[PDB]
Amino acid sequence: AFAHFVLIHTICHGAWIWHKLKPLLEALGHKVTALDLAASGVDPRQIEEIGSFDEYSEPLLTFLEALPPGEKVILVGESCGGLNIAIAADKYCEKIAAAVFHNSVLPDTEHCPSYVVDKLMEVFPDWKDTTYFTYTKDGKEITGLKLGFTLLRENLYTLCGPEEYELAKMLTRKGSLFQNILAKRPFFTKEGYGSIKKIYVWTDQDEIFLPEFQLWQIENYKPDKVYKVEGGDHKLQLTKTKEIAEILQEVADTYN
Repeated sequence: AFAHFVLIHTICHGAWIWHKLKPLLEALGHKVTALDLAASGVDPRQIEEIGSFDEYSEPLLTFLEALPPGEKVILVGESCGGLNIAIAADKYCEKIAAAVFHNSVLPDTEHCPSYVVDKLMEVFPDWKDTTYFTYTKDGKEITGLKLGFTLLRENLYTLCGPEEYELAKMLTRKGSLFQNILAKRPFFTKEGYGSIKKIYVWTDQDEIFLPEFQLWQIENYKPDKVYKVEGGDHKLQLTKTKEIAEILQEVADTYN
């Protein structure tokens, strides 16, 4: 079967991270939407105008609001994109056939929204040449970040070609994890996010979302299916594109 995949990037990135995978899925007959979230990619807003992960997720919510009744999509989020999936599934679960976590955080319904991100900080505490800044928005002090180039090269794009790492240096923008605000956010619900079919795709070769963190997430909240890709790096849609398109085809054939 054919599906409508909605591809969701991670913080500091944009729709451009999907420039290799999107053509491949369309060549198999699928419809593909790759969104820039707020203050990301070529979106005009700056991160200082955004005060929460929910505000950050606005292009995705607006997009899901606009789908005609009875039309369903498969959400595919990479890295922190799993938090944008949780926020959207709580509001539009009728519109989601399934969600695919691609080297992604997997929030639960039992602990606070920042839980899985707090655990990532325990497991991976040194972000090398990443720089931080603070800003205020709606009375809250928010810590923003800009991903360092050595961290980009060594941990996120480990095995990507120099021309793919060059795009990351040219296009990554300031972003935020909004961690202190996720902590105070209401929990994701069991009827919204909790009811969605979840497929967890990962590689043990990931150098930021380390096997210890990823296997801990699978044990904390069991996914409906787990696919482990051999080789690659954190950006599997760049280093294992064809393998990821095979997995998504199989997901299109099971879920609707």
